Amino acid sequence: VIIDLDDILQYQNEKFLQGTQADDLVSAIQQNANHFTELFCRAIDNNMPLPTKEIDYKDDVLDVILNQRRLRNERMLSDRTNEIRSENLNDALREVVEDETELFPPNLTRRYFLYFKPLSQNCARRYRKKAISSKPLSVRQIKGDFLGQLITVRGIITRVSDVKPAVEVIAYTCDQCGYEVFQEVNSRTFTPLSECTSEECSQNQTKGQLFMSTRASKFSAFQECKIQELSQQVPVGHIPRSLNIHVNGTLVRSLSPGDIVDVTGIFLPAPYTGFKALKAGLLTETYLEAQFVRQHK
Amino acid sequence: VKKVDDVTGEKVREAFEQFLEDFSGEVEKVYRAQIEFMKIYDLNTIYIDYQHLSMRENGALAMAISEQYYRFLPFLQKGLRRVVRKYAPERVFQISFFNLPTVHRIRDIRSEKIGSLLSISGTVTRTSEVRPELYKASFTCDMCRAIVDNVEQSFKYTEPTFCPNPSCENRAFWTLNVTRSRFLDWQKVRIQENANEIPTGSMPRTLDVILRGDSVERAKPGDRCKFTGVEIVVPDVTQLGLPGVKPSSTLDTRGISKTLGVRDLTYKISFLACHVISIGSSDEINELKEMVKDEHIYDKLVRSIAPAVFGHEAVKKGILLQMLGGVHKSTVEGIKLRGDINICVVGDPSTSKSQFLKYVVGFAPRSVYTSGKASSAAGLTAAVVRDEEGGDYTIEAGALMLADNGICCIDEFDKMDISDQVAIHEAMEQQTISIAKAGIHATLNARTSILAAANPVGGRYNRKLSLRGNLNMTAPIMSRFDLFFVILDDCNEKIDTELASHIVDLHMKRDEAIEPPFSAEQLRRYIKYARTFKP
Amino acid sequence: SFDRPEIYSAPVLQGESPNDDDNTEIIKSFKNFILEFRLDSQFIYRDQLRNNILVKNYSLTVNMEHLIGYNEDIYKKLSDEPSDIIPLFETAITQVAKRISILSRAQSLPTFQLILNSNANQIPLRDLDSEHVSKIVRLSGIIISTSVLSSRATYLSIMCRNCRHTTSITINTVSLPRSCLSTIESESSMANESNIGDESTKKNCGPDPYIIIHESSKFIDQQFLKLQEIPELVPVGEMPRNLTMTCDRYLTNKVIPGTRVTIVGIYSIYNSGVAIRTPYIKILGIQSDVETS
Amino acid sequence: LRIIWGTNVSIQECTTNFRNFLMSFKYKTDEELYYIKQLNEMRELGTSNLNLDARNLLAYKQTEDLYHQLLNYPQEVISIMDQTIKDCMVSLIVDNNLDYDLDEIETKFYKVRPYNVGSCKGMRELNPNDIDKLINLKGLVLRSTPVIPDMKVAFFKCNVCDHTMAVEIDRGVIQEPARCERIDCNEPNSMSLIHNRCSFADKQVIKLQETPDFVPDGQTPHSISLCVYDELVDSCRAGDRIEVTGTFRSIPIRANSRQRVLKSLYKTYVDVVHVKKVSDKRLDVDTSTIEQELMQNKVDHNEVEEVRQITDQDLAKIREVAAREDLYSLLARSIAPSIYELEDVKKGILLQLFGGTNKTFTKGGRYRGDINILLCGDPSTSKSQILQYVHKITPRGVYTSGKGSSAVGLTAYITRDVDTKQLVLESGALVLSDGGVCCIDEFDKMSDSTRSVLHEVMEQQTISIAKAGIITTLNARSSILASANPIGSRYNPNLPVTENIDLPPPLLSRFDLVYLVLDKVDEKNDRELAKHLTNLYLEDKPEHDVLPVEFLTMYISYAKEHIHPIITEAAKTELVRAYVGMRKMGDSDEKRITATTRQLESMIRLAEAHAKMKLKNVVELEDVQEAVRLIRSAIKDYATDPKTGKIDMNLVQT
Ligand SMILES: Nc1ncnc2c1ncn2[C@@H]1O[C@H](COP(=O)(O)OP(=O)(O)O)[C@@H](O)[C@H]1O
Ligand SMILES: [Mg+2]
Ligand SMILES: [Zn+2]
Ligand SMILES: [Zn+2]
Ligand SMILES: [Zn+2]
Ligand SMILES: [Zn+2]
Repeated sequence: VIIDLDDILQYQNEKFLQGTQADDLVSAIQQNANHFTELFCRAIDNNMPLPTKEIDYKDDVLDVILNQRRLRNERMLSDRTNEIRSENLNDALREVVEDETELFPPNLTRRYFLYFKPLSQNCARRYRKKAISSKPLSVRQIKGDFLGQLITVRGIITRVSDVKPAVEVIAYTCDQCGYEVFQEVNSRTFTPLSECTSEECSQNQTKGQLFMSTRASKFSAFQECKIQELSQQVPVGHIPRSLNIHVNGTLVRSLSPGDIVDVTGIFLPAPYTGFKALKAGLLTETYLEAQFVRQHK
Repeated sequence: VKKVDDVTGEKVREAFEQFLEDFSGEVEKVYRAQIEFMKIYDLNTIYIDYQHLSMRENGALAMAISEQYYRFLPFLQKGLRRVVRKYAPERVFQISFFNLPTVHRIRDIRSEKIGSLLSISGTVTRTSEVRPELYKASFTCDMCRAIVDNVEQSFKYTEPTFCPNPSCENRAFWTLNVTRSRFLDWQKVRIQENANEIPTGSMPRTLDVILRGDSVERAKPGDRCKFTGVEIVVPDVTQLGLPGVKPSSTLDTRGISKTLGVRDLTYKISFLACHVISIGSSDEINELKEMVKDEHIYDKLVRSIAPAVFGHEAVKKGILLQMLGGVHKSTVEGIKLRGDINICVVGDPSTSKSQFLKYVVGFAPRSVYTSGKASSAAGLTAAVVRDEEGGDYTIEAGALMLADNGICCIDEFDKMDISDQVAIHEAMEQQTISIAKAGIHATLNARTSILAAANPVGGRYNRKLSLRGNLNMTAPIMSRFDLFFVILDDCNEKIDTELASHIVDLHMKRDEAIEPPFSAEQLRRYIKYARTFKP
Repeated sequence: SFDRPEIYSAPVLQGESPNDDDNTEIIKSFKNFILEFRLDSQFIYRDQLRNNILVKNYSLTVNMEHLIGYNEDIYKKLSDEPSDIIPLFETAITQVAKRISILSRAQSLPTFQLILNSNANQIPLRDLDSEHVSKIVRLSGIIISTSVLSSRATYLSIMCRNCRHTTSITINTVSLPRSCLSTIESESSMANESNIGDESTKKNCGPDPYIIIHESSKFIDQQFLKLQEIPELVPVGEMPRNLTMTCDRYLTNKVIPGTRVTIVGIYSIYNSGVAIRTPYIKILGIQSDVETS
Repeated sequence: LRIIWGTNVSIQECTTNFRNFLMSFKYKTDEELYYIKQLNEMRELGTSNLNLDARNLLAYKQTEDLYHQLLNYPQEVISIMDQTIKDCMVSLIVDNNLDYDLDEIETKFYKVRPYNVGSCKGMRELNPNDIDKLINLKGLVLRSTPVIPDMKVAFFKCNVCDHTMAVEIDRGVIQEPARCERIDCNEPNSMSLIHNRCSFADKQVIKLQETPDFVPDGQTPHSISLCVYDELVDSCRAGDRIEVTGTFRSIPIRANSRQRVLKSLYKTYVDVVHVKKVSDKRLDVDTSTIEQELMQNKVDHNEVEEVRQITDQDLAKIREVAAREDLYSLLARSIAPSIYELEDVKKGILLQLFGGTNKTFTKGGRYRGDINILLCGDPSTSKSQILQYVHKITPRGVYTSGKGSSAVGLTAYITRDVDTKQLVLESGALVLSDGGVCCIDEFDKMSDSTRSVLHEVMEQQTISIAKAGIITTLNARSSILASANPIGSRYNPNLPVTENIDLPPPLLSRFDLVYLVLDKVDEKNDRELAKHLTNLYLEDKPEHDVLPVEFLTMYISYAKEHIHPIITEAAKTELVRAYVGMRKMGDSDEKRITATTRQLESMIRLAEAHAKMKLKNVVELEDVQEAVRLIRSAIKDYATDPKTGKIDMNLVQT
């Protein structure tokens, strides 16, 4: 899914011109892009329509698993509601039903990726705004104050890594209690679990041993690219510098060496990696997270 | 607390004892006589032919031992000890099997036979120094001063598991006493695939062989040996990073009251050998006398060298008299006078010089063949392998060191570099190589002979110029080649027809049209005998 | 600079066949007993639990004869291992009370307190001995002294005074952590950097670096009692025997000295010869005979 | 009815469909039941592996869904098929009362190997969502690690009562007992592990050089890692071209040996389930080189076949074709149909492919029928397309340029493995091409240092290495096909060939044949060639009495493998006479290629190759005469002046 900011700006201006109030979602997204991804994902999940085509033998195993998970969710919900009503102890019934039951979170049932694209100079000029996110910049000009923003970089690619699977959520299965345990990961390294964490094994005295299940895990297609300055941007008598870009999801394989491109991305920090002896405080390493690519040819 | 027992292990023990006491136109019994010999001569090992062990009890013992040698070895030791006590009055005893029905290749090993006795053949590449091995340790307890003795190790440093006296309940806290323990001699050897078993388009394999006790220092680098012994496994830390799932071990938490030691199981295959024999008098002194009493013996000898090549009697007479060398002299002032002979054969590529080199390398006892450009300074001379996994450095021999008191064949001699030319020069000057690397200094013997093949500098031997003008060698090395044989082409009809007839005879008839006066074994026997007269 | 990863689960399959003597099955059986047991065609325990929740008294009073009548196995298990079974029944009560309260609200609870009553034969105070240690006993006596109410913690919020790492503790001999937990707890990638600074000096908060924040903690009531044999039956020429009892929460301020009472409790010990220990009782139930109106 | 969680497979439905497909299927010999006779032949011969062509399932109506289920969920489907196959075998034996000895089959195992999975788009084109799917690859083997044992049953002992335990691995984990199971002895933490008493399996890792059909823009070669287990170990040798079918896998790797920390980014490899070592577009490996490997395969009971199968109908057709009298010219015309005329060049290429007879003297001594060829001529002729055809038709070989090579790179080297972090040896081009054809382009730009090594290989087909860590001699039994560009712009016919080519005259005498491709202007030949070339562009796809490539390869392979010509006296006399004649003719020097014994060897090899062609077993006068005529024609001595070594431009015939 591609969210364009020109559409948002048009929506805001349409709301304004006829009087009713509207907030500057454009500025908010521009300044804190990394936080709005989850808001958009949840808003979409609250509205996704039902499938109009049955699931056949020519469909993806991923979709098969997602459908199974959703049906299983519905099954536990209905079973719990029936059991609670049987006791003779509807909004309250529903609320206790959600409270007393476990589910598969929305992120393990989503099947799509979400990306943003910058504000066009033409649209900003027509609406009398300043499109910060679409002003090309060199790696020279990108300083610390730009961290956490959505920015556009103009450069020439020099190196691209192969596509490899990056893990986001690991899944284990407990034979003792039949539960599935999900462990998040957002670091360059992680540690595997050993003993169960489900409710039954937690309360019991004899706990089961977890095992790893690759198919149920949550993987991401990941590439890293190096971008370099153009000749005309380097000041007099200096050497061009570089920058690091990350590509995740369906945007991979879109960059090849020698390409002169404009890349839109969120600027994020990363932990320090130099020598200890030269560390003075909380130093950080930076990278760009890609959202949109535009070729010059 | 009675100890569980292996009825099959015992049964095989008594079966082995019955074999020892029973297996025997004068009849004789071999094993009792060998035990008497061992008592007489103060030895430690017994030699038990595998074949003799087969023709009893329908061979069930033979199999059981073969596929379960590891399990039953202690019971065999126990039976040997008991029979020795019965029929004769600390000693560590060893058994040695040999003469197995078949021999396997290093390329044909499999994990199915782990722990089984078998036989292998290969070429040795390296050997380490003999070092003592911890065999049966002694420990002192800490919370009490109790002493435990004779703790077996079984291929890894093992400690006592529980204090023997209930007065102290110590476990896993001990100190090793190096003053009243026993040790055994221990050596490591590296063997390589033999030349003619290497499959198409592949590089040779290598394998480790552990030698214990008196079998140590029986291998020699550069020889072909047959080993018989057990196949084992040892830990391997390097396998991390390979694809696949590597077994892990974790403790069972079920059934233990409540109110993390995980290990990895990667390994590599090794070989703990028990018998090693090199693989290449008697009535034949009669034939030796008969042949030496000949009168044209020299002519027959000369005719017998390199029968597959036509002519070149002078070159044959050189290859002979290079096989037999002079005598080394020592002067009172310490001056040493050489007794070796070196030969150079000069010719353009179209000639048949390389056949002489191939014949010599195929026939001579200690010989190594090498090409000018496919070698290196380290390949010649020697190298130092400092990464001896258990301790100090070791020396890996080179081409020159190989064939010591032998012959080295150098093809494409004219392409050798200045550095290796200097190395060969030093080898001829003094029979030594000086190694100085990684701060290690050493001197190694190279009492060798050199057979070199050289091409004219311009491709063709310009007969107008002199030998110095035709060759590319340096004056120092050139001065010490006492024989230069230049081979050239002469066009003549009878010679041409004879040569064509000979070649076609070889192709059509193959081995039939060779008929040399003497065979390889006879020639080797004669040379060995004649090499010890010192005229 | 990242946040902390999460962990969670969900049921999919059926594990091994449940065994009878496991905590989950014990809880299920206790819940069934609470919600089903009938006497005179009444749901006595469900009704009184509902009334207690309405009255804001988070306790349930149970009689052991009813339990032995309904089921014997769990009765024996409770009589033999009281310290292990009571928490299970307490959490079952809490689970049921959650549903009752949430339904009633439309139409933040603590752990409910179990109170036991009984009428089986008592044991004279002079016949307690080793065999009764850790079992459940019934006694009769006269109260002679009650101490003043004490204070104990049930939920503590603590902070490390050096690196300001915060955490919480819940009770239901707990001690504060001896060393800072921020090291073993690798919350975030940036936490690893924060755990080091100013060159080579390693981060060490010291021993006992934690302090309690009283503005955000919860406490309960505890009390001590003394019980002595009836003076009538004392042997001649010997002073009587007495014994110490501990009660808490809703069993405080129930009696006054001079009352003749029956007590249901646990025979336990503590350390205050070579291996001697001082016995005492944990109060589970009190029954008065009505004195000095 | 009852699916498996995460999948959509139903065990009952799948097994029923598989049994029905086995009991009813045919190619529509084509009307008879197919898998029934395969099963019967298998149970007759004792084999345990069934090679299933995954395309077959897509024809029958029922299994149109089992095909996709097999592609998507191989793990369950393979086991289901194995169980169904065993049940079918027992049913087949019992329902007809053949014989009552069925315990062996009821006890043994079976396996099914899919080998025709749909086309793949190359390894780099896959995505994370393709893990644990079935795919296939094409590549060239480079290296294979030695056999690695993998534990399957762990053996424990009690150090106080000698009680022994056996534990089975479970998904790669071993559950070590914490207490002795004996009632008398239940001491805690008494179990010890005896490594030598365990039972181990076999595992091997192979490095593959993938050669995808479709290559995107700016993409370079790479390597892949394959895991083989049990029987398949040692079934591949470096230099072989193979087609592999396996499952796509993933795994995390420990950051370091000390810790138990893992890396987020995963490592990918392949798990081999089937290997195909044969093709219809290329010859079959010369069985004279893999003698021991065949016996090893028979011992190991691995069912991989090295050479293709031949039917009685095919043999009859081969005999019929060999019976005719224009076979030689027919085959010559067949080789490289896209190349016009050059009849003698094509004949030489054919004879090279056929090769001579390999003698072997008991008591030591080797002779090989390899034939070396060098091409000289005008730069603009079709002397390079010949190299491509031979490279793509031969089983093994490497195509190299003179200036882009090195002495070490042609023989061997030592390199650090990036995974195991140790040093391992690797093979050069000349060793990789063992048993095949090595193509060298621009042989006259190669340095003297580089050219030095070719002498030994062309002399005795071996290479001797004395380098750090290795001292040994390797086989290099490969033929040489080389091309060269004459000095300057055009081959001047007013100078001797030695003054035209930039090679030492002595080196030329080693080659068996030397070809001079001269370009002469003639209207008829120009018209013919121009029409031939222009015809190819008449329609968007090719449509050009020529045998098909499959039949040609089948014939050549059969001839190479099944016959061995021998020489006779009538041939010997002619050989001697012709060699003496050559030595005499031409007897002031460096005007021609001086005759030597290599020429007599060339006659022997070429006569043997001609006799081997046309399915004979005795070399004779016709073969000898043809060989001598071809040798003379290659250098076209008929148009040469035997006094000055010049060419008469008007005598050569196009
Ligand atoms: N006899 C022929 N048959 C078919 N094509 C030919 C012939 N002679 C020349 N050609 C054409 O001319 C070109 C020959 O160039 P090429 O063979 O690459 O040069 P080289 O002499 O280096 O091999 C090819 O494109 C080919 O199509
Ligand atoms: Mg070309
Ligand atoms: Zn669990
Ligand atoms: Zn002790
Ligand atoms: Zn702290
Ligand atoms: Zn035991």
